[PDB]
Amino acid sequence: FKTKGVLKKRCRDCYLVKRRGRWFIYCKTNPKHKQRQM
Amino acid sequence: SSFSKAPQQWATFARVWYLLDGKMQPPGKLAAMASVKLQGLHKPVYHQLSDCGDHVVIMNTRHIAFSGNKWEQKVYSSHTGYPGGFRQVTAAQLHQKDPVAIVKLAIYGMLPKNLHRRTMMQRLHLFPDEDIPEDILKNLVEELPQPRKVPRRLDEYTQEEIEAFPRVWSPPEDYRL
Amino acid sequence: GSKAVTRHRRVMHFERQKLMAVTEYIPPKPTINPRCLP
Amino acid sequence: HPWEPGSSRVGLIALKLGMMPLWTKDGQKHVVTLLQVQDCHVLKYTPKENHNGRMAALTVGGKTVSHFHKSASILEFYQELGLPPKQKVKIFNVTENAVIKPGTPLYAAHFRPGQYVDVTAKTIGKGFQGVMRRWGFKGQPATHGQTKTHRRPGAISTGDVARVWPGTKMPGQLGNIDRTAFGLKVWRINTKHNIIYVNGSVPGHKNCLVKIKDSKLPAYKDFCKNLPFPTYFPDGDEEALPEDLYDENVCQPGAPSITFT
Amino acid sequence: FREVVEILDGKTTIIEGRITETPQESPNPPNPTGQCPICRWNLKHKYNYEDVLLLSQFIRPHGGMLPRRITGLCQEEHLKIEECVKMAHRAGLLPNHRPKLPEGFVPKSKPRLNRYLTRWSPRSVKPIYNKGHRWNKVRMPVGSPLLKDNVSYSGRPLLLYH
Amino acid sequence: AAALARLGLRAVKQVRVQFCPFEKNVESTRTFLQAVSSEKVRCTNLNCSVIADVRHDGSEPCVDVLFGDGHRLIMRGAHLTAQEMLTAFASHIQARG
RNA sequence: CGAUGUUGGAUCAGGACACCCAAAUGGUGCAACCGCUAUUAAAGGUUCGUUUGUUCAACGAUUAAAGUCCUACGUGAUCUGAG
RNA sequence: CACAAACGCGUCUCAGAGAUAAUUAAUGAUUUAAUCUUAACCUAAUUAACUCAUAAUAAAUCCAGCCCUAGAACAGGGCACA
Ligand SMILES: [Mg+2]
Ligand SMILES: [Mg+2]
Ligand SMILES: [Mg+2]
Ligand SMILES: [Mg+2]
Ligand SMILES: [Mg+2]
Ligand SMILES: [Mg+2]
Ligand SMILES: [Mg+2]
Ligand SMILES: [Mg+2]
Ligand SMILES: [Mg+2]
Ligand SMILES: [Mg+2]
Ligand SMILES: [Mg+2]
Ligand SMILES: [Mg+2]
Ligand SMILES: [Mg+2]
Ligand SMILES: [Mg+2]
Ligand SMILES: [Mg+2]
Ligand SMILES: [Mg+2]
Ligand SMILES: [Mg+2]
Ligand SMILES: [Mg+2]
Ligand SMILES: [Mg+2]
Ligand SMILES: [Mg+2]
Ligand SMILES: [Mg+2]
Ligand SMILES: [Zn+2]
Ligand SMILES: [Zn+2]
Repeated sequence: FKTKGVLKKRCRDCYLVKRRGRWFIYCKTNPKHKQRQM
Repeated sequence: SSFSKAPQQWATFARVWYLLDGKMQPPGKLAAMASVKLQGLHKPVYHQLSDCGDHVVIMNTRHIAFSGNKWEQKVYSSHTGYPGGFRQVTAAQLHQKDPVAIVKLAIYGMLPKNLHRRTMMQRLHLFPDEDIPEDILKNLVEELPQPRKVPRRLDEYTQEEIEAFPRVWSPPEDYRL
Repeated sequence: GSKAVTRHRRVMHFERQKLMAVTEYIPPKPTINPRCLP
Repeated sequence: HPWEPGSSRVGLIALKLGMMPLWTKDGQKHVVTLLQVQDCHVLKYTPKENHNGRMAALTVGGKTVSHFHKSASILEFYQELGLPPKQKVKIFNVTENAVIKPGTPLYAAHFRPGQYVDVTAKTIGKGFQGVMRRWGFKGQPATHGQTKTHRRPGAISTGDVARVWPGTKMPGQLGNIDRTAFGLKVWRINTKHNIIYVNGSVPGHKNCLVKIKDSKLPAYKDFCKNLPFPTYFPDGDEEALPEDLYDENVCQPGAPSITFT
Repeated sequence: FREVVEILDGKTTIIEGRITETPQESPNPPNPTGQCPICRWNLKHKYNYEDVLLLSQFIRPHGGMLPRRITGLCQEEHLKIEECVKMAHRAGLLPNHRPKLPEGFVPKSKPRLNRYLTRWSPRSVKPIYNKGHRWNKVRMPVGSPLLKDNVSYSGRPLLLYH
Repeated sequence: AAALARLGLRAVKQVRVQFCPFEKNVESTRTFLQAVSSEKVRCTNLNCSVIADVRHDGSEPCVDVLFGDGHRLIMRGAHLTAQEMLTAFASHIQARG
């Protein structure tokens, strides 16, 4: 996970989800694409 | 109008006991009227140096309600005075611990900040549910109207009222629920 | 005192703030929304 | 009543005698405290709702004292009881199935060897003490040119705060005050003189009174089921106890004189 | 309203659709030319989170919102109704629209805190420890800004933050 | 049709689809047919046959699927939606097999 | 400026968290052991010596670790006076 | 350790439950698939704090003298055996 100010999908497999009052990027194929909006 | 002097004066400055139901009410709106009655600002004879202020009995305090997310956001802070004795507590926690706390702090916050505040806090009586010492029950003159109108849930409505309100849209018979 | 032009956005004299707040754009509001019209 | 799982017994009031060595079959040496129960009676009973709203409260008396030097109120209290006045009186929280009748004697056999107890007393009064003995501050060095500072607390606070905080450790009274030793094993019981041999050291000066109960430490919680419970009654069994009761790890005053093999 | 039934008989499973009776739109709407369901009943800017009789008409027996193209709501009003339904759920209205789970009714939790007009979800909100002074103040949201166009009889605008 | 390919249809014996083209309600069953008949699902196992029964009069569309659990899953699409049939098919025929 | 006595130590430490250790996790060019990163967490810890007046710094030996800082570069009506 | 004591370099003891953040999951709508949900309902797994069980204290008013393992003073414990 990386906390970022701007979220963007790094591949076609990333999906974008709102949890715990934040936005997130989860990716099943490349876990390295995980992002948490600050 | 014709009374002797002593009983006249006694009647005028008489203390009165009000009852206030708290179920589903915001602690603030409760505390507003509680405050007014406590200071005796509802009496045309009011003055700051006259002791006039009335007893207020608030009940069902446990069932108090909080608009918005305040249960989560609002924090009550206090400090024991010892280093590292600073304590912040979410309203939910405080209320979970001591049912009377929330409404009490609100009322204590809305009274004037002088010394009389400590006295008129002694004329406040807070009960978490409705169990009241019969002693205090026998003092009650009247019950103040609750400051928030409580909306009924869906199961509270009579079938008459349910059928009296229009079906707004017509669902397709194919669609599944 | 600060130069007329500056980097940091320069707090206005209060009266000027009032002036700005009064003169804000007000969009015309139709009596009926064109969408809920036929 | 029979023993329920979450139940708690009465305690005792004993007299700290002194200390003694004692050995265990593994060869190790322990030191024990002798606590003698002198005259112990339950005095009054406060029911559950009248006290904590949780547990009942028994009141227990310590050793006998002179009539003459107590107070009228107290003398009346014992008068209506029928005991002579007790020196020390303490209160025990008790589950309502454990209650006894005021005016009942309590003996040392109330605790069986191997068990854990808690002992409470006033610690040895060391009086008004400095900051080194009371707290354990280092002092300042003795010799290298320090002037009149060798013991003093040093700086007592911050510059900005401009006051000194309420917690601050400072010279003051040390020791006459109540503490509790926990998790003490009881090794031996002398039934003739009513003496409990506890493990380690118990707070108080020798010959002071002391308050014993079962250990409230979590590990030992349910240990009560094997114990004489409401309490011990030398009357009821109609069979005497041995002079002494021992734990199974204890080398006795006469014995094989251990040989490893 | 179409129920789907499933039966297990002797290592053969039967799944079949079955149609029940759907209640119909009430006979005489006030603004028949009106496009959207809310609007032809003149309910625009009138219903609040508090009006359940209206809200329960769009949702599922298990409590979730009905999709828009089925209902036919103007997009804006759909969003409004959704907000209101969330708020109403949280307020402890519509107790019968939850899913039924025979085990979980038994394990009590601390009695439900009474709340109303709650914009966020209780689990998602950090306690505000720092408040802040008069000039920079952290305000606590109440109700939703989607409703800021409701008709005000007092004339003062609704207070959305305290 | 993609969710069936991922799920390894090889646990199935015989799949037939009986429907009546001139009825108004048969679109769902047809969608199911074209989802099972696709090359992915068809090539997951060659031991499975897919039969299309086409009648005018039968008037009731149906889907019957046998598999090696000794199981027979019969779903009658009438008022059933395509992806409801496919989801039922998936959770039924995968979890068992 | 009709005085707000100044470096480093000593003593006692109050606080922040931008975490050095202890706890819970995400990512790895993460096989394992090590690591490198990132999130959350401040209740408790954070060594002894040789030389320098020294803070830094070098070096010896260790540690679970030998944190970064604020407090009139905390603390001289408590000490020191090497500078 | 030349007072009967004080003392360390010596001896003894030291704890349950709830609560959470990040992060993982289960059911499932808006968006009849999905989806841990600033959607509901029940939910699970989960740091430290922090609360709390529990423990401690807890007899209103005899007190001249004298003694004290109690104490600066004031207080406090003893003074019927023997
Ligand atoms: Mg200028
Ligand atoms: Mg002393
Ligand atoms: Mg020294
Ligand atoms: Mg000198
Ligand atoms: Mg000098
Ligand atoms: Mg000297
Ligand atoms: Mg100050
Ligand atoms: Mg000067
Ligand atoms: Mg001056
Ligand atoms: Mg510190
Ligand atoms: Mg941090
Ligand atoms: Mg670590
Ligand atoms: Mg620290
Ligand atoms: Mg500086
Ligand atoms: Mg300085
Ligand atoms: Mg200095
Ligand atoms: Mg100074
Ligand atoms: Mg679904
Ligand atoms: Mg999944
Ligand atoms: Mg407590
Ligand atoms: Mg006395
Ligand atoms: Zn990706
Ligand atoms: Zn509309």
